[PDB]
Amino acid sequence: YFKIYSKHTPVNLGRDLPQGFSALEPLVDLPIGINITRFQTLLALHRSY
Amino acid sequence: QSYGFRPTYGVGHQPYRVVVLSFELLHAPATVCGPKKSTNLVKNKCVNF
Ligand SMILES: *[C@@H]1O[C@H](CO)[C@@H](O)[C@H](O)[C@H]1NC(C)=O
Repeated sequence: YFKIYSKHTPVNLGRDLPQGFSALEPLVDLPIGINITRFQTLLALHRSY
Repeated sequence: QSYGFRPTYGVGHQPYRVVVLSFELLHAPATVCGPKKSTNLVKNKCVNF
């Protein structure tokens, strides 16, 4: 299973990785089962800038 | 081959419907499960909870 922990944080002002503390909560799980070995993210390239 | 249904015919050739139910223990979370209904709740009484 893989759990997507996420904490939406709007306190940030725009600085690169500021200091603080937070915590993240589980959302959902789903089994697949594979030698993943790689990862990538595609981009919505139809609007490029 | 066409079945050739006969409404006036007796047993055998009359329409009989058979349905199947396939159960498998795949590596998946609890998906089709029927539990028991929860009984009432008691307070200030030493019971098994
Ligand atoms: C394990 O990972 C390797 C990485 O390339 C892959 O070639 C292989 O098929 C994987 N084995 C299984 C059983 O998934």
